[PDB]
Amino acid sequence: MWELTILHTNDVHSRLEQTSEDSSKCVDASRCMGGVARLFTKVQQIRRAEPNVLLLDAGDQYQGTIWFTVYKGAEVAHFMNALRYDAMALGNHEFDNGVEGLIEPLLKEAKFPILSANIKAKGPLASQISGLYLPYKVLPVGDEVVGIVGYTSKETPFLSNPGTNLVFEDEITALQPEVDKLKTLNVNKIIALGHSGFEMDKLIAQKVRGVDVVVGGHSNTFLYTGNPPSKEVPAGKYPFIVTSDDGRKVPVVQAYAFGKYLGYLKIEFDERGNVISSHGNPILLDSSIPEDPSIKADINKWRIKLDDYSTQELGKTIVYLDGSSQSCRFRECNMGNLICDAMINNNLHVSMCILNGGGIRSPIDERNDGTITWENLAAVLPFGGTFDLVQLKGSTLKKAFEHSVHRYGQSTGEFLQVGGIHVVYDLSRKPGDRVVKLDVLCTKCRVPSYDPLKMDEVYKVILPNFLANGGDGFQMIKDELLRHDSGDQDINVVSTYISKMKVIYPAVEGRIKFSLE
Amino acid sequence: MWELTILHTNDVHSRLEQTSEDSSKCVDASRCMGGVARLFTKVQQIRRAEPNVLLLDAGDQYQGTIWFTVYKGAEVAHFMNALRYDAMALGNHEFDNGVEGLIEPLLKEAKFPILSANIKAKGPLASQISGLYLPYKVLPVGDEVVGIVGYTSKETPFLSNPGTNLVFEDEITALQPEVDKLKTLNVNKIIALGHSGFEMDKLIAQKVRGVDVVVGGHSNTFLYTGNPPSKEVPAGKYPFIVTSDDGRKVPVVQAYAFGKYLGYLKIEFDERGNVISSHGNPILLDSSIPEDPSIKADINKWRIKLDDYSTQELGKTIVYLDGSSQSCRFRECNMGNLICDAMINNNLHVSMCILNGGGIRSPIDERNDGTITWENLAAVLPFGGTFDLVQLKGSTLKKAFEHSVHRYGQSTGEFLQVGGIHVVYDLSRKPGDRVVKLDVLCTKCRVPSYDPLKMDEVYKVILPNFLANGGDGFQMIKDELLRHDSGDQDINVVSTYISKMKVIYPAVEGRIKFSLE
Ligand SMILES: Nc1nc(N)c2ncn([C@@H]3O[C@H](COP(=O)(O)CP(=O)(O)O)[C@@H](O)[C@H]3O)c2n1
Ligand SMILES: Nc1nc(N)c2ncn([C@@H]3O[C@H](COP(=O)(O)CP(=O)(O)O)[C@@H](O)[C@H]3O)c2n1
Ligand SMILES: [Zn+2]
Ligand SMILES: [Zn+2]
Ligand SMILES: [Zn+2]
Ligand SMILES: [Zn+2]
Repeated sequence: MWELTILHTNDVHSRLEQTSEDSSKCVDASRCMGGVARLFTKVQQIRRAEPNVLLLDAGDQYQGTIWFTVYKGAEVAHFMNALRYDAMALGNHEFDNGVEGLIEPLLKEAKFPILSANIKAKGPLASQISGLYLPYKVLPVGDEVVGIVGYTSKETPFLSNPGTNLVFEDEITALQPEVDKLKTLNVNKIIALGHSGFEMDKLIAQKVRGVDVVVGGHSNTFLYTGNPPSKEVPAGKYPFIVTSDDGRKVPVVQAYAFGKYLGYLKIEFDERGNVISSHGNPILLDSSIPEDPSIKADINKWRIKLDDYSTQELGKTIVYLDGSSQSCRFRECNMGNLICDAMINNNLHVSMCILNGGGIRSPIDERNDGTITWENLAAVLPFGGTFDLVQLKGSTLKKAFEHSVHRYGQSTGEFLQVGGIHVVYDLSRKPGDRVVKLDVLCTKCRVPSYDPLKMDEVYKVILPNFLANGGDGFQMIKDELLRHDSGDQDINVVSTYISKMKVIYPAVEGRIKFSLE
Repeated sequence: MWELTILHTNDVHSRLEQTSEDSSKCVDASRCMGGVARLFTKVQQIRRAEPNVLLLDAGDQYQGTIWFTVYKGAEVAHFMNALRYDAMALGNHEFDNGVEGLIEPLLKEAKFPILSANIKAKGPLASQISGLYLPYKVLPVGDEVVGIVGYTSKETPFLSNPGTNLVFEDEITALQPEVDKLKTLNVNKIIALGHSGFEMDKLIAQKVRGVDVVVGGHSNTFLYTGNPPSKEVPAGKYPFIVTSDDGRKVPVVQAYAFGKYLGYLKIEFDERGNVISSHGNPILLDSSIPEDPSIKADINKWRIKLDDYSTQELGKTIVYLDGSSQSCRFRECNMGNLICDAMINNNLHVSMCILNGGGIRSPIDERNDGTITWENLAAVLPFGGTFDLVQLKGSTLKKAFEHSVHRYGQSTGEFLQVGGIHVVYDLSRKPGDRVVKLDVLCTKCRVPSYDPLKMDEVYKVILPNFLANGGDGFQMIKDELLRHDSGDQDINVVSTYISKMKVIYPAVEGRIKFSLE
């Protein structure tokens, strides 16, 4: 009777300009995808056709490319406003530059509500931040109203830098009272829009009474009903139907990441706000959808300040630097090896390296005459961390390599890329006993060679400060390390190594392997 | 009744200054060995004690260090004359700089006979070279005379550059008539002094009638009776006794190489020149034997011209660069990998490398604050060849890798050191079927990885010109190659790569492996 068209995106990660098929920098414009200008054309095409439409963003617009390194969120605000988003949920990467880095660039400049019900501000901050983000928003859609209630990952204090003032409550505990409040105001059509991952989105649908639809992000999930249009493999059907505890069929959606797909769900409601049915599929923002001229011309104006990073050629590559999550979080990926070889070459003392696959966040292409610029490296290592030195026991590395594949097969970034280590896993074995072989490049030896790792011996390892501090559940490294020394800036390490090598050709050479039985 | 003390050396290879235990450049003088000054002290110590003494050299004084690169044989002559050698046999490395490079520096300036019965000069050369080298020499030792008859490897035309004018006959065919001639002149005490290897030395003793003793070289053989004094493992007892076809016990000797040992054999003869018995052992020229002051002061005068190569620091190494024959001809050695990584880095197109272990002729030490100079690299790659590019079929590389271990276990230089290749051998299998696995770094692929070698596919390989031309029995490469392009000078390739890397740490990382069963 009353149809609503929800449009949505998540984990856009500063991909304001059209990208390549792999979400890295665009070279061949004839086959490029995504970008805010192309997203605007589909959005308007839909707005003309459908009278009741909501554009919503389910978190992580911050951090990803040189755009955010330079504009620090002012670009997210300006272009999201230009596209006319109806609402947005806070994701963990909105806190990467502290609470000040979220407040000044985005919250003050955004012309649309920013939502998160489970973030409670306490102490001195509570007074300034009040009203700049809300737990919900009752938005008028035509003759009707739709309630939108936000949620952010409760893991944000560990994953980002939100500070001691913000308290991140359980998603389901904080959402139910805001939903019950919306229902008491006869707001019967209600959407849960947040950033906690597909598993938490599925629990929110199941447990939170009243929630009619769940838009979400954080897990880069791709759902699709039928034959998909690109290389992304669907995790389930679009929408993913969750039968609630109160027998209600609740649809759950996600639109992959990098602004490559525009999520699209048509929900058909009745008079009492019940969902009769729904259907849709994420729309591939490919070359067939033209970029809007007004937006593309405005992107080109903002691009001028970023071209000082695009000018300097750091080196050259005669191979595809596979810095994708589908390789780096599952197998040995040549980007992981390159970064580990630059890490080891930087300090040289130390021969071993361990790098989390989730820290490698973009590939680099070889087809632009193989050139590598600061802009390419700014997408691979956008966090600006440091490659620190740590002294570790053999049992601590064994425990780390066991953590590296404890929940293998979920696209989790804890999978380790290595240098100076030869590891062999057996996924048939139980979690905590999957490392069958682990040889390491000896230090106390005249001719280095790969000998078995000994539990009672001490080894020096160069790794990101994220891992040294316990990130990605690597609590054993933080607790059991014997020494920790702060290293150089991650981009400056790989940038120096590339200029030293001039031409690079990293390969997948058997540092990580998997056994049959 | 009449005792003769034969003293001898072989494969000295321009080690005029004292060396390290591994025969590379001397750093810690307190534990150094060999050198012409130290060799002179033992030689004179013996000459005082024994009245009937012969110092003889069984070939390969040419090529090995910066001394020969600069002085081109003038140093061999001057210092061999200073030590007062009684005779010398021509080895294949005496022909490395052509016949002119043997004539002018050495043959004309030597004050002792130079011998080789199996080299016959023909055409225009025969007239100039006549008399500058002899097939034999009847030397007066006290009241007696000893005949010395020479022999050079019949493989010299392939191993060196003696030119089309010199003909190299079979050792045994050319020696018998010169021995029979010496016997007709009642020369009953006769020594075979040559350069063909321990196997040919053993056949010369067995087959050539009349030869009482066989001094030799070419195989770097170490013989020793009892507990040896250093890291060299004896191939047999000193002397190695050969029972001849005519029931005569013939002793066979060799004194390792690099002037590290002074070979010493006491032969007790009767009145008719028959060998009653013999005994001895190679003397380790270690720190306990002092270097003669007069000679050391004369070495220091000649060293002044060589110090322009010792000044420039090319790079630095934090690992022992194992460029020894005991590793590089038997297993994967880190010097082989370094050279193959410099070869691949030079041309970069091409990802694979094959380098013969015999072409790596000296290690480099890490204890001199890790510094690497042109003098260090001049000992590893003294031949000044070129690393050429070749297009090869998969079956041609399979045949090459099968040749690499066809006669494994004889310290032959045909063993291949590789880059961009992962090879696994099974020495239990028969010669020609010992390669069980052979993966290669793919070229026609976006992300290089190690995939099985395919017989019908074509691969590009960077290898020394020695191997491209069929050297070390690699006839299949010369015959079956599809393309061959001349590359850069070998020293200039590794010298450039070291300066690019600054600090290097090559390792033994599983490019070559051996299976159990
Ligand atoms: N090196 C390093 N430094 C950090 N500060 C950092 N923060 C997050 N990551 C990685 O990001 C991965 C998750 O990425 P994702 O699944 O695409 C979700 P989200 O990060 O976009 O919210 C984690 O598993 C970490 O490996 C870090 N990696
Ligand atoms: N690269 C390259 N270029 C060449 N021109 C050359 N000539 C000889 N060799 C190597 O030297 C090895 C033999 O060395 P050896 O046993 O110590 C006897 P000898 O060479 O001193 O007479 C061979 O097996 C070859 O690999 C070459 N290697
Ligand atoms: Zn994200
Ligand atoms: Zn996230
Ligand atoms: Zn030799
Ligand atoms: Zn020789």
